[PDB]
Amino acid sequence: KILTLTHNVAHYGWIPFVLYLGWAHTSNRPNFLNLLSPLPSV
Amino acid sequence: KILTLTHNVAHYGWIPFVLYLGWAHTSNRPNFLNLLSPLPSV
Amino acid sequence: FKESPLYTIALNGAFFVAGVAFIQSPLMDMLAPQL
Amino acid sequence: FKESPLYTIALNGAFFVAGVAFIQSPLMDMLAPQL
Amino acid sequence: SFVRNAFTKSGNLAWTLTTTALLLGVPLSLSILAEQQLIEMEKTFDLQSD
Amino acid sequence: SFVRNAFTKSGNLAWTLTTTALLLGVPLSLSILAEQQLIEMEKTFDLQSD
Amino acid sequence: HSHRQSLELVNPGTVENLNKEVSRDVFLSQYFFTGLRADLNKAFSMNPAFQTSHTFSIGSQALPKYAFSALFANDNLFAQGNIDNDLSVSGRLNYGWDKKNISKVNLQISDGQPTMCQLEQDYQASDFSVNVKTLNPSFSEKGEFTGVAVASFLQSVTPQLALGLETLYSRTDGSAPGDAGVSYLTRYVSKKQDWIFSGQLQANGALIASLWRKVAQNVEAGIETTLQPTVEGSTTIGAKYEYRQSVYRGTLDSNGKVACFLERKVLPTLSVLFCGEIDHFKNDTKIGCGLQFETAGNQELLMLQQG
Amino acid sequence: HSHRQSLELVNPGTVENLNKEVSRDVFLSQYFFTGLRADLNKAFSMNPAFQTSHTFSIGSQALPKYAFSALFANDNLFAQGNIDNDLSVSGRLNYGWDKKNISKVNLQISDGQPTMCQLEQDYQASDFSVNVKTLNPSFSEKGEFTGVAVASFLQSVTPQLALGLETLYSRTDGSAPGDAGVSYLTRYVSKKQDWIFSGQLQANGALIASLWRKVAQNVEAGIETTLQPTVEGSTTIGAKYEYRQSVYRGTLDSNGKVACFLERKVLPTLSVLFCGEIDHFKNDTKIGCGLQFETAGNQELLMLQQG
Amino acid sequence: EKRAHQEQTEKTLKQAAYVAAFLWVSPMIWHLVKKQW
Amino acid sequence: EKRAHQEQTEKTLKQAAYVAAFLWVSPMIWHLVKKQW
Repeated sequence: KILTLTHNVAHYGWIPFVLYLGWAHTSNRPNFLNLLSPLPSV
Repeated sequence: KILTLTHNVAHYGWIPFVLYLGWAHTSNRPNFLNLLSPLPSV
Repeated sequence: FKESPLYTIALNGAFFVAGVAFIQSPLMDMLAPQL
Repeated sequence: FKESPLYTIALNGAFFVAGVAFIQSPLMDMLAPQL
Repeated sequence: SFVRNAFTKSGNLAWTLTTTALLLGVPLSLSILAEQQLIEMEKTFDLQSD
Repeated sequence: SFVRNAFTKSGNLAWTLTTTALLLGVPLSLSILAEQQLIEMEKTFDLQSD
Repeated sequence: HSHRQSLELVNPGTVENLNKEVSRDVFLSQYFFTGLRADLNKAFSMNPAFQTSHTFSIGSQALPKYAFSALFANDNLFAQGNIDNDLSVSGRLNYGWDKKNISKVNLQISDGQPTMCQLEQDYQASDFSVNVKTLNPSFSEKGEFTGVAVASFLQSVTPQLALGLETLYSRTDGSAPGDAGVSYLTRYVSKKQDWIFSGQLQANGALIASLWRKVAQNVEAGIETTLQPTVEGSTTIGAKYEYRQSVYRGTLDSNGKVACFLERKVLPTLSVLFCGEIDHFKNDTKIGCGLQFETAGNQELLMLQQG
Repeated sequence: HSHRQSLELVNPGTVENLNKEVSRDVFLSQYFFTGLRADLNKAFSMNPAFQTSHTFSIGSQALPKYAFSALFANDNLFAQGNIDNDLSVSGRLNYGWDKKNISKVNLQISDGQPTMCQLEQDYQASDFSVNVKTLNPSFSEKGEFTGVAVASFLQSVTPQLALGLETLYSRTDGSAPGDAGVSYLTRYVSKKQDWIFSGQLQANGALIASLWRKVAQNVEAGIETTLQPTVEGSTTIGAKYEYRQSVYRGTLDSNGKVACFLERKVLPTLSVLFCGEIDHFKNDTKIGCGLQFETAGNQELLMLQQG
Repeated sequence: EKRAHQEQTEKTLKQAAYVAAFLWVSPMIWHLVKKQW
Repeated sequence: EKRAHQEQTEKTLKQAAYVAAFLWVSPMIWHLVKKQW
């Protein structure tokens, strides 16, 4: 089901590409829990 | 009929007697306009 | 006595031009606080 | 499995007892700010 | 009569105008008060620095 | 499946508890910080006078 | 009557003040509202109390559009008159024959509905409290009472606990014989006055139990129990954060609703107040805002208000 | 080509920014809402502009229960992604081939409706700016266009006045011949930039005339009027009171409704906000309050935020 | 028919009065209990 | 029937093109008008 496999990528995979974009350019590069956490606990 | 005569006048005039009591006790005794005015213009 | 769409458009335009005159007048500047 | 008026009354009583135990405990006392 | 109609008209217009004026002004009152409070404390800080 | 049910339940309860916490806390936080600021200013005036 | 004094019983609080600090000082139900409201009250005298008030509200069922109220209170007598838009007139008069014995009358005219008025007569003793309330008294042509009457008793069994009762009689028309209702009242106070419990049992079968603790001078917390075949119950808990500059109130409910009510005294003359709540079991909210100008009438009281 | 440069004109703004001041900057339609709203936006870096936002809101139909968004903006490329509960994916990309020529596309997944997307190629010259936008094109089997097209031109004839036009062709299906939408633009600028006027005539018979002013460095106001046989028109006056600590906006409407919005910053990261509109032709109100947390991503920006 | 309900209410009110008398007496019997303690 | 509508759309588009040409030509015209005055 490659056709719908590409379909699921558009929804779930768009934001993490942006997230991966920022995390790549972050000088800190924390872990996924810290990225998704709205807390400033760093 | 006397209670009916009381019905109309007492309904309107209860507060006027209340303020007539207060206006007597006032050290200033300002005018009716100042009594009815919420403005502190004194 | 008209009470027409022309009446309502005319009153809207009159209100607009009155507001324009008000905003141009220095009375608004007086309304504007000095600070 | 009851799903009964006695069930909900027992739940309410449990809430009452939990609350009174909590308040009598030093838990809110340490929750209470020093200031 | 016409007196009661005029009284009701005056009361309604007074109520609506008062409500609009207060809800326009109280936020202005508090905001300008806070800003001028900041201004005066900043002036006092300048004076104590100098 | 059960994973989706658990995720939806967790998200709903998390959102509910978060909104309750913020609503119960923000007025308290602003009030207590305001009063603490007032304590600070009054104690600064006290030490300046003394 | 000698050992009566030798047991040094204390004066119990009034029945209406049984759960006063819980239902009123702790919780917010009477204080809470919805929509935009404004309070404009001004005062002219203090030694004989005398002040008026303007109230502007919108977006609330209970609060009218605009109402004016004036109250007067001398050393022993209290008077209060209120007028509302649609010409609704209500008034309360307190006239105490003595400190212990007080006479009260409540008047309220709807002008389109039967005028409801209640008469309250209470006497306070050194060890027990009593009071009688009647609603719309009327005697039938046979000389028989028709209306609603309320009488309550409360006695200090010990300086720590006070148990009392209330008796109510209601004859709507006289054709139907009046019914009697007896409710049990119970109150206990901590030996050090730190925590207070209050429990009652209504004649209707409803049970209301309330409790409180004075955790500190700036914090209170209270928990109440209310329940009512057809048996329904509720549970609400909450705390109050009172302070010199502002006071907050907020509660938690078994019905899945939360509450917030904070009045923000920004000026010695001006107090803003904010309130809101959530209904999680219904996913709906209610929000309201308010402010209060209190202003003196004369220059001297204005100066005292400003400092 | 030489005397054209000798005219010494300037580049006007875009049509979307034609009414920027009076519509977006001064008034509150973009910023107003109803009910409670909580916002959690935070930036991990500044020079590469990157931040993510959390949005909690209840009581407003337009705003969802919770939505999450993120955005990035480098020197020449801007990106923004947004997600909502029910999984409505939202994303927008803005890339600039040059400071004058910018390519940008908007995406919005509905997940239950046909996804809509818009693409915009924006180029500006020294004296004019051109935009071309489309919404869901489609090519028929004949090679003919089917969709909605948006394109406008705007040129400053004199350094104080600019005139523009927009062409809109919508081909819904191809069975019915497409329609054309032509609108006229007019913008005037004060020589001292004290006041700005803008007026447009739409293809739908709707004329929007707007006047803006800058009273001083901190005070500004504006007036606008719209109109639409069946012809209806409205007028709104308003003013924005900007300050270092708080921001106020006020609004009076010809349709008998009033509104006020107040952003009050209390902390460098805490920003409480209030808004409420009150109608009088039917005597009802709408109230909304909220706040915004802004936090840094790293210790350096965390320290910088405090100073 | 309603007469029986009327005297039932009378019984309730007299029981309430008796309970009032008992609670008035109660401080003294509590004092006696404390003496017993 | 629809042919008339299509021709109306065509002439509207041609009018838009003429307006664009006129507006691009306009600045020199206004400059020379100012020079005359």
